[PDB]
Amino acid sequence: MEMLTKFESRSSAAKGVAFHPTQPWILTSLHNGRIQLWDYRMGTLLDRFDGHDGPVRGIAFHPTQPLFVSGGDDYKVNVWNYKSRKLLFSLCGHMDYVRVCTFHHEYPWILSCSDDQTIRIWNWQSRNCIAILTGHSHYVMCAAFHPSEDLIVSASLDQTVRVWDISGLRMTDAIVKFVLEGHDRGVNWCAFHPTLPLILSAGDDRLVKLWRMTASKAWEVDTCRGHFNNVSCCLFHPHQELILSASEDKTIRVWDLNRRTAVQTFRRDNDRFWFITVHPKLNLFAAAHDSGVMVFKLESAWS
Repeated sequence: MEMLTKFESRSSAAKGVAFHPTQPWILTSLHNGRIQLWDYRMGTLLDRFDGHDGPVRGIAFHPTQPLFVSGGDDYKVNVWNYKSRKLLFSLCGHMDYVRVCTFHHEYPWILSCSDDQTIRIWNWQSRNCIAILTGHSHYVMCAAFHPSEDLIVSASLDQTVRVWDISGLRMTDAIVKFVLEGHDRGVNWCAFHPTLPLILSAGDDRLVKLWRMTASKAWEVDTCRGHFNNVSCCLFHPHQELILSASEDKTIRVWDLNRRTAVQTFRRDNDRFWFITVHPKLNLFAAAHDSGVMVFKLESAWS
């Protein structure tokens, strides 16, 4: 495959990137504590947001509201209105670095996870913490809402990937359903497939593991082997049978979803990769690395 780069930013190390679902924008959250809002079709910096001290690793748009949420090493989860350009409020409660923060697609909820070993669910309408998910015995490096079920998946340096049942909170509020074992070192990332009952996880063991799950059970399907340093991030290609991973070995790797064989490796000479994301509708990906952010299309070779 080939990488068609549509936009690159040169900046302090990027930790997070978020695609706007309808506008041609990305938010970037940087090691220096700043959040950039870019138009990647025009190549223009639309806005800058100062609300954190230290790196900002969590960043996400609300799918419909004029909001985005940021999470920082200063423990704060900040909710912003990007139309009025105001910091609406800070959700305090986490006692260590925040690694991820996202909005739910239906309920007025924010999800965050932290080095303090907890996942927190907040109601951004009431500004209250409505659930604290405990059980992990080390940093929770990632957590994600399921796109169609009342489930959360989380990844921790305790070497486990947890799938939680949050049906109770939707109506005990949260109960661990699966404690997935298999990674031999800490797990840095976890992801759901947008329509298939699959889970991706990636960790310091250099492995990207593919899991499948039913309502009653789960199993490891296979492992993508090849990265030669910590894997920072992984995701499903939404519109193709492909897996993508990003690693401190300075590569983004594309893998066959059906066979978990290597399809294509992209390298950067000097930049470790910290994060990758995909647009919910378009063949559009973003990667965050030591020197900034890149937005690109993934195309078949000599297309």
